[PDB]
Amino acid sequence: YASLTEIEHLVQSVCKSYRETCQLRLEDLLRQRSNIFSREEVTGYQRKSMWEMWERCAHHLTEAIQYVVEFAKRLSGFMELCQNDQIVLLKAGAMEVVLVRMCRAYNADNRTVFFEGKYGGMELFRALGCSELISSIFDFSHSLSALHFSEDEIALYTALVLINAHRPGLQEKRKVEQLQYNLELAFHHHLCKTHRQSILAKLPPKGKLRSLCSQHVERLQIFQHLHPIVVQAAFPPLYKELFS
Amino acid sequence: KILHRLLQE
Repeated sequence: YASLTEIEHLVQSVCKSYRETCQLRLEDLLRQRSNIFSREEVTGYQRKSMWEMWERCAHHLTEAIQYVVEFAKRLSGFMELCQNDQIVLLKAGAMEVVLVRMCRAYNADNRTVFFEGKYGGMELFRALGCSELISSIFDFSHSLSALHFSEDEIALYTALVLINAHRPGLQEKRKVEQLQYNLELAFHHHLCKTHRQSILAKLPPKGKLRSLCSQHVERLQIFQHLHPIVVQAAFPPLYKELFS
Repeated sequence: KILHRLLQE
């Protein structure tokens, strides 16, 4: 892009796509912070079977991914890429975007996340048998939350998470690069304008999102090997398309 | 396949 008016138009445009595609409004999440699972409800979750809690989490991830697909569809540049590259970007990026969007549903004051209507701590997911992954996700959401990420910042940051020209498989790499650099300009322009450039050094390192995504795939492979009929019969088709 | 349908609709 040439001149601040085109960059600023991009900023507004990205922010609007984000707002139209967030599953939960931020104030609905904040208004729920006192609604916290009782210890008896926590115990109830801990006693659910591994396979039932996997199914539930997969369903919830699938719904979050659907909103990310709509997000990508509303970024003009994205829908200008060829279909192969759209799919490449979405298969590598969708989970990373959801992982970023989850910080909004995380309360750093008590280390809880909004899940199935109330806030609960990481002990809520014990039945999954993936304590390392869960703990890493909570840690990631705590990092971002410490930054006090604004809605506008999440918009712009998650547009960049998705439009990543380093994804293996991209055919029009140069085109993705150009889009990535315009979105980087937009993000950094907005940071400069809002006096928020101090967060650049505090953003999680390159590789942290990859690490969560790869742990997620690794834990999935173990679960699937234990309960292959559950995955086939009861995991959402989109989930399996992205991760199995 | 599901992605392709979500992107097309």
